Amino acid sequence: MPTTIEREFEELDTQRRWQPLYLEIRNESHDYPHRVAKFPENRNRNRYRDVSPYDHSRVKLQNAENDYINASLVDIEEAQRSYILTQGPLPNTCCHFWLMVWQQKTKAVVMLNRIVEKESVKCAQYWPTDDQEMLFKETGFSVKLLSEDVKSYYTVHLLQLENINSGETRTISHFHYTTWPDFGVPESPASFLNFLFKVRESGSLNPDHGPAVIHCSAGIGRSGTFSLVDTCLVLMEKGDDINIKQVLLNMRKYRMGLIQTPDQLRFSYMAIIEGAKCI
Ligand SMILES: CC1(C)C[C@@H](Nc2cccc(-c3sc(C(=O)O)c(OCC(=O)O)c3Cl)c2)CCN1S(=O)(=O)Cc1cccc(NC(=O)CN2CCC(c3ccc4c(c3)oc(=O)n4[C@@H]3CCC(=O)NC3=O)CC2)c1
Ligand code: NA
Repeated sequence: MPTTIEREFEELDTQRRWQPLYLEIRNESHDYPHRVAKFPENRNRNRYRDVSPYDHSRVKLQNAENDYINASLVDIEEAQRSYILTQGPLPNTCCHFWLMVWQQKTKAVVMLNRIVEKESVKCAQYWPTDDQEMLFKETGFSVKLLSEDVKSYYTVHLLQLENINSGETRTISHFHYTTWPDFGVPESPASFLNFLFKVRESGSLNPDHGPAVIHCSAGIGRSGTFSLVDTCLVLMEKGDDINIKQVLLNMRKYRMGLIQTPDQLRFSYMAIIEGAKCI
């Protein structure tokens, strides 16, 4: 017998109402202060003028004269899973990015974009593609590529993150989804879910390590799609009955504009329906 979400999907797909449902979510989303993002000193720390962390959820860089990074802590209590969503780092904010990864005790970075997409640069090359050490002098960190695992539609890089100021080093799993087009969707729910399950298997979404860092270019479209599916499946695994629109609206209180297109919203539902079948 069809589930509630399955029946919802069927009616939206047969009446072609994804586009109206998406606009309803934009209309029902709540705006919050995001004033720090607008300080003149933070102008060069934002990739997109219209995409800003909220002041009540932004990740703060500790012990820094300027604590600002365009990154949001998304903390759904019912899920007992918190994530950081951030933009693709700029050349001048790669140093802040790794500082945040260190301070947050992050174990996994999930990167959903390619560096160059639709004839523009979406993200700085913030990790070594070769054996040379990548140095971030502004915050005192160095990154080395230890190993790579190239799969058919994604690559996992094992990165060694060195805090030069404390001597300590940590291994970071860098999960690079290389087949997710900008403003588009993954090739299939199955391939998306296989990737999500591999991120989960690394234990890097558990409450024992720090929050995983998810990013694309703006940190809201593909990153929001990936987060909505992961959060809804986590809530479904706990046995609580969810409404996808309400979960997305709740997640939008932590970071504005999660899910950029009706097709992305549609894909979320599809992946959640397929994920529920595994559960
Ligand atoms: C963030 C943005 C800006 C991002 C933009 N996209 C975008 C931009 C830039 C780059 C990119 C890129 S570039 C890129 C790449 O790769 O290149 C990417 O990546 C791609 C990939 O990855 O695929 C991406 Cl992505 C994309 C899309 C849009 N949003 S947005 O939608 O979120 C904005 C937003 C934010 C927050 C919230 C809301 N919505 C509301 O506020 C609705 N309001 C709610 C209250 C309601 C009310 C008001 C008074 C009322 C009332 C109800 O009730 C009452 O009583 N009252 C009063 C009370 C007082 C009184 O006395 N009487 C009354 O009646 C009205 C409606 C909207
Ligand atoms: Na599938």
